[PDB]
Amino acid sequence: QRSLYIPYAGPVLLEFPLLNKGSAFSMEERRNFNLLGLLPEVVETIEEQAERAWIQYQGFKTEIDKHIYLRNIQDTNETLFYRLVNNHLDEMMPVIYTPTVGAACERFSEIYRRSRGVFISYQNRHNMDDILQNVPNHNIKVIVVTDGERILGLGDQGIGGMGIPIGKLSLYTACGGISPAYTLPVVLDVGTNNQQLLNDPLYMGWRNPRITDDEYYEFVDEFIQAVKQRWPDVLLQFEDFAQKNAMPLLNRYRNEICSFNDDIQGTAAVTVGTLIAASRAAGGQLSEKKIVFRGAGSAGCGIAEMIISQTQREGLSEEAARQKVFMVDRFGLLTDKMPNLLPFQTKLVQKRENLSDWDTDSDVLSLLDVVRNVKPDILIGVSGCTGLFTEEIIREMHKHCPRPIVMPLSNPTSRVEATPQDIIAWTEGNALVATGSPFNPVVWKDKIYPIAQCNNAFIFPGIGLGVIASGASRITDEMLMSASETLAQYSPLVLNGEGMVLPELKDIQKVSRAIAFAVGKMAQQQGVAVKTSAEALQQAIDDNFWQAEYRDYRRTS
Repeated sequence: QRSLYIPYAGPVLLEFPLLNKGSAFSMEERRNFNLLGLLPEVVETIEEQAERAWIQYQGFKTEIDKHIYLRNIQDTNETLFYRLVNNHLDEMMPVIYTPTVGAACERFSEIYRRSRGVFISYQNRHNMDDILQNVPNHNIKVIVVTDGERILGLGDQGIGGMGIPIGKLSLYTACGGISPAYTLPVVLDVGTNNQQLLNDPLYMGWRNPRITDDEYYEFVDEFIQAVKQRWPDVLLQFEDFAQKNAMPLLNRYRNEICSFNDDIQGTAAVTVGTLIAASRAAGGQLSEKKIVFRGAGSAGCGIAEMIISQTQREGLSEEAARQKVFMVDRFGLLTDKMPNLLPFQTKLVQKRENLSDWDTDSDVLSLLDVVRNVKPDILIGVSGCTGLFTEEIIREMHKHCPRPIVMPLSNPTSRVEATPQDIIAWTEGNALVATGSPFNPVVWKDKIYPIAQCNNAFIFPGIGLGVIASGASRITDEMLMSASETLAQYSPLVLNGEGMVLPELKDIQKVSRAIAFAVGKMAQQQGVAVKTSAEALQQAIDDNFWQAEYRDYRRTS
């Protein structure tokens, strides 16, 4: 790798976190960049720096303190921060990101030390070009943007949303190899309806309720246009917007700028990937299985739609695929004759003629009565109501299905329709379990059963690395499906015949690189990236994969 040419020197250099090498600056670099005497004499390696940093990390006693310490290192030496993270991925990922980052966002205005990222408030709405011009990076390739309205089970956190993009981009870098020189976290501050923040004397954001719908969509459009002018090929990822906004924005912009929404699209993809692999481990394939959803909101229907696309890819007709899926809201079941259904749920309603077979009747047909009459292979929970997967509901399902697949996906752990410990009991260790939130490996009869988590970090970093390596101009449904299918190929339970359904975090870089290949190939096949040989695309993936090592520096004027 060639030298990097850099204008900064002296204490400015030591204080520029992307470029600072601290004690690893060589003797020659210390001479050329006017650093002699500003540092202790010792020249150390990054691995020696990361080892001191790990010793420091271990002296902190709470999660939030570990989080602050990691952000402090990130703000001192970015390469060192990534080296340390790579050495302790399992321990730190939950400190960098969910669930600890949520606490950080709640308390943003109290724990604030310094600024990272770009803040675009309503008052700045006519100067977004000037703001983007203030970013010093020569090139930006991935932006994560939030308005902070819906943070992971905490609601509206106003400008404190910033911690989400920052954490998310650290995962792009650590998991997908996107260089931290090419990422940019952005918060849109259009107000907050959290009255406790509006009333917090320490609040650092715009002290105003959220702007109106018309005001909002004009403001976001100025933002999208400003981002396009400066970085036309950027990948823009939307994160933690309100449900009323998340889908419309995705539809409006997914063909105008290369973009996706991880909460909608990434969550569907990792879940479908898990379902593919689970079904193969239970014997057979997802197209064979019958499926009931508890939770028929926008999120449940979006995941259902992707399962249906996938089972079509496995051999079924659309009619057949949709017939194998049953969606349950508060009331018993979505069917024909149900009044006042919004367009997306209509697509999934059951027709009563197919239900002439059923033993019960009613306007309202309970979940226990749906489970009874379908006899599913897969039960999925997305509603968020606790205990709904009652012992009777589980046994009735195990009463016909030998190797049940059950997935309480509801977040956080408090809102799960059943715990892993419960359902593994109620199925005598026959069930396959994957969760939305992390659980510890379950103990049962001296036997240990690890519980896989449908973590989005299995999907988005590969997506980003694929986009950038192929130069893809948009992110198609088919590119997302290729990510799900590729992820399933790395299932340890299927590969070795034993383990979790999803792969271990030790392998997340390997998975991301494979996903990137598939996503890139799909893009080229669909005509949203230039065609190249498979060997060339692989080489691009390798050339774009940043690892935590220092570059050599040369000084310019």
